[PDB]
Amino acid sequence: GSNVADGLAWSYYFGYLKFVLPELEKQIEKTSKFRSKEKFVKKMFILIPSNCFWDDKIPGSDYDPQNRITFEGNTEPLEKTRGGVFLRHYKHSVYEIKDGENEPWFCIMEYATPLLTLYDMSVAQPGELSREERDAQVVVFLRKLQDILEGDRACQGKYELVTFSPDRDLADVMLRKLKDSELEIGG
Amino acid sequence: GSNVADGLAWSYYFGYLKFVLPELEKQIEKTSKFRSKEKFVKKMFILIPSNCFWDDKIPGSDYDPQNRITFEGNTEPLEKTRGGVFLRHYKHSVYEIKDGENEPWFCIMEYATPLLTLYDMSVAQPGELSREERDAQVVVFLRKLQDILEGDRACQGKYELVTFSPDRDLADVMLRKLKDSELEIGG
Ligand SMILES: Nc1nc2c(ncn2[C@@H]2O[C@@H]3COP(=O)(O)O[C@H]4[C@@H](O)[C@H](n5cnc6c(N)ncnc65)O[C@@H]4COP(=O)(O)O[C@H]3[C@H]2O)c(=O)[nH]1
Repeated sequence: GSNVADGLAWSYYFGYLKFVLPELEKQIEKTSKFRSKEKFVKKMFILIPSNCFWDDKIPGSDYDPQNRITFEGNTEPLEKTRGGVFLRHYKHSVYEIKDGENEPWFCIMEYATPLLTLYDMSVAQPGELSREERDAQVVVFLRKLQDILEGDRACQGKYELVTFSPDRDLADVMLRKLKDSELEIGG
Repeated sequence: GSNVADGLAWSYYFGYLKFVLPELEKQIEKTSKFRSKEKFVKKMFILIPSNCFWDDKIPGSDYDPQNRITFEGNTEPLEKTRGGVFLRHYKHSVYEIKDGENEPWFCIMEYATPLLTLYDMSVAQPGELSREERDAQVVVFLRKLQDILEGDRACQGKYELVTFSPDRDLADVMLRKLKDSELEIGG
């Protein structure tokens, strides 16, 4: 078949999210600065740009036109062993998002790395994956990943999928989502 | 769909094989011992056990009942940047395979790591992937990976796919494949 996104969503889960999402809050809390910080939503915000593409660095990128996103630091790495072929250490980037004159938020943001395969495929093998087929596979990927994560009780409340057009301001998008998150002061 | 193997094969290529296979021989040649060694076939032997499962360490495992396989060392790591979400260093394991009283072979062997996802899926989500459906997906994975690698001229002659039942002796299998490889003395 040509439905690559199904396999991409399942391996993204079993090769990564299944074991980092339940532990993310605990990993974050290993750092005193992160324990001390309020307005630090502890969910992984998984970024899904509709064009499967991004600038390697989020702060100041085309998705951050107002330069309101700042890299703060990394979480304490988690150790995980599977198959012994190659070793795996997992860590995440914490960002600060300005909220006007108020206290800025901290959050975890990461592009959905399987989108790289959709992008690479559309550029190197256009006969296998047209631009339009890639657009559709992003949606398949999104809906399958949703089904997978919603079926795992250990992942509940630990992530948020963020879909956006490359024309949108990620700082504005994230700010709205952070304000809408369940986390309250002292939570 | 439920055809996860297609996506597994494509991301295995774009996320890994596409850039390690063309460079493998050159990476190997960075180590004097490996330059000096004869009977060192430079292809990556990609191991595809039909049950999608393996002991983390190949030497002395259930696939090596005669203990003829020995870990020799790792290749010099390759640097590759993609997406900036997480950093990537790639290296491979070199093994010695005994050939009776003759000079033993050196080779590169690696289990096909996407099989871990097929296995994990069959165990954690049997309703999604039955044992019998998993068996079939291994074959789909194999044939799709074959199509992908054979379509890339830069990968030609750089790999060999090795399929086998868990009852077979991997040392015996590898020995025949090494002898059948194109490499000649001084090559
Ligand atoms: N033997 C070997 N196999 C590798 C290596 N790197 C990747 N692979 C294999 O290709 C598959 C796709 O790699 P990807 O990096 O493009 O997608 C990755 C990546 O999109 C995501 N992921 C894994 N670790 C991540 C991380 N630390 N950060 C962000 N995303 C991550 O999970 C996906 C699937 O991981 P995986 O281990 O199950 O499958 C790999 C794996 O089977 C490697 O270095 N050695």
